[PDB]
Amino acid sequence: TVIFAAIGIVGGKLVGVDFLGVDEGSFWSGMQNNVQFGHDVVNGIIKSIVFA
Amino acid sequence: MNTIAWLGRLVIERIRGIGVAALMLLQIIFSLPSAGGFGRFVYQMHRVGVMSLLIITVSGLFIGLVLGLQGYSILVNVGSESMLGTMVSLTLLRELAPVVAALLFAGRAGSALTAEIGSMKQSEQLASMEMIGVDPLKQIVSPRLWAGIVSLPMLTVIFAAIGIVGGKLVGVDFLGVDEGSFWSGMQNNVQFGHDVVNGIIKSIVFALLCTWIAVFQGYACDPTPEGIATAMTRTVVYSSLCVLGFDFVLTAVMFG
Amino acid sequence: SRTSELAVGIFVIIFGIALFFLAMKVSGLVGTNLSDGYTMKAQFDNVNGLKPRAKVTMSGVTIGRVDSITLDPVTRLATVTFDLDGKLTSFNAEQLKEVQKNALDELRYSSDYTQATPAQQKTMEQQLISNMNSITSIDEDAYIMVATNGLLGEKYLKIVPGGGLNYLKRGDTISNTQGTMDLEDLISKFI
Amino acid sequence: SRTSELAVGIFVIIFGIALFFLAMKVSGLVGTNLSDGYTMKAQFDNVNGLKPRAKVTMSGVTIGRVDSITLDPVTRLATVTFDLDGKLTSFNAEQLKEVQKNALDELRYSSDYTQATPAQQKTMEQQLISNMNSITSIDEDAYIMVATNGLLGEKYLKIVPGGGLNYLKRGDTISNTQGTMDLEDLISKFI
Repeated sequence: TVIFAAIGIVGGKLVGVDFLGVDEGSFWSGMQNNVQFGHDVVNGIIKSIVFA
Repeated sequence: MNTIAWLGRLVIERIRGIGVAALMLLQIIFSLPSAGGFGRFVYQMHRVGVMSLLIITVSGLFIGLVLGLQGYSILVNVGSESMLGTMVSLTLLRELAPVVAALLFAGRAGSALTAEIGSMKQSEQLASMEMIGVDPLKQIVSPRLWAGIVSLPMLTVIFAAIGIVGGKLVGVDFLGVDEGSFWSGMQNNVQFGHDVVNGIIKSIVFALLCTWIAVFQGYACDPTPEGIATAMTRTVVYSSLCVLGFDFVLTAVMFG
Repeated sequence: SRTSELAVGIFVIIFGIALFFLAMKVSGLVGTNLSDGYTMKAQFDNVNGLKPRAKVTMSGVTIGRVDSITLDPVTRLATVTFDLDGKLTSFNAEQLKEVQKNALDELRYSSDYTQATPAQQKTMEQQLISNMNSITSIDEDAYIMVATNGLLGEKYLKIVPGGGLNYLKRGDTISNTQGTMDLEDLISKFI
Repeated sequence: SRTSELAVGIFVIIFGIALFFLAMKVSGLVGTNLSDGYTMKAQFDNVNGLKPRAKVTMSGVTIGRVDSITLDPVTRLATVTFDLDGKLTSFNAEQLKEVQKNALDELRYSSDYTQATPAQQKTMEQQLISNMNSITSIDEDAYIMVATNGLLGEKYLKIVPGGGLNYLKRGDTISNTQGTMDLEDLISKFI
């Protein structure tokens, strides 16, 4: 499910910068300010264990 | 070289088969079914559809509760809580209720068409039928295939109806959103003939490719109960590759 | 007859991709949905936020796309490459008969027809034969500018006619352009 | 079926590899590589929410990425480094004669030669030594400033041309700039 969401985000980059012409810097730094590691990606795992 | 040629042969044989399943498919529909066909046809609805009903309500109730929960909290910051009813409707109707309805249907009944026919292959309960003399392509395939076509658009509407009515329950009963701006947000933006009708035409060809594979891959499989599971994934794998592979042509022909 | 299933197994799988590319017509990513489109160019000084595959309108009717946006640093101007859908920005049998008699009577009036060469029989066919060879719709002082699509939209080329008297072929360059509008200088020049 | 096997492998392998390649490329590194990326500097007072790896625009087209922003803690100044693109900039060898033949009308101009000495024995050589190495498209007058893309968008650098005399070198610090105004001074200027 990590492998899933990694291509899940990298998929949406392919529609944005390669077809919708979106700015790359505002794309990633939009995420880096709002997506912390210890509260989202770690707690996306603790959901996926009891879902497993 | 060795393994490479091996994989090559593999692909070739696979493609060859596929073609076969086409030659099977004409031979099922291009004949008029006899009396007694409708009685098994009802029982297949009893088997496929009515049993599948209890699932898609709960996953129908879920996704609306989520999609109207999180986009609004970022959308409320500018001026818009009235476009909540539009974004829940137009992504369920033209995008997810074709796609996510099948992947739960390929899950339940996309398997139970294979293993019920992977049943009659291991104990030769297929072979005895031919030997007594019926043809299972008329007997145990055609009432199975005709229920599979019908029952999926009979569910994906049912799915999205609770899908929208689910998101109302989070909005007006917990987020305190205005009811009139909720519905009249939809009424102006969701036409009938372009969204709900063309959400059905997606769901028919999502029902045919999902159920015809799940009939064929249970019929022409070897009776080994190990490979009855490798045949099981090739239902799910070839469904999910093609139910997603033919959204992208169907999105482009409708709009864009 | 073991190769027959194999042959249909090829006949379907080459057909499925063929319809898959048939949806790639109207989807709009690859290919253009333009019946005999034709290219034109223009030169700006400010193309801020103007992506490729943009919209080109006449008064609200979308009649084109935008293909490439190029610079040239020796003059520091922008240069836009765009094609227009023409069967509705191009004239036909009614309007070509209409415009040829229009400008030869109006622009080539007694101010212009009675100030000319000696034989007024060859030059009268010159004004009409210079117009049949793919004239479009766009007059001599029509201007092109960059709009902003409402209040918080996205930028798109707006072609505005200026009425005019002489038109331009497929290959020309519009000579009355202006760049986008920007809130940076305007609030400074208002406050 | 040697032939069969071999053929099958061929197609399969080719496809797979190509696919994986393109995929891994459309992310992170792999491909992400400019050409002729030099570096200039500028020093502002208030960057205000500018980010690393933002966008740099000459007229409106996109020519650069921002590198790193640090603060000088003795005179309250931020310092910016950014990397332009040298196929979009840096006049060609023919342009080099074409900028110098304009500089023969500009830098060794008539009244410009008639300002110190009308022989240009030190002027025609000084204009020619610094231009064969690392002339740049940006002027001497041209100042830079920070825009903001309409409403709240990404904050990107804008290069206003200056209509100057000489040009800069690949490595300079563009002196004349101006910082951006935040919305708070807009409030105070409003009343």
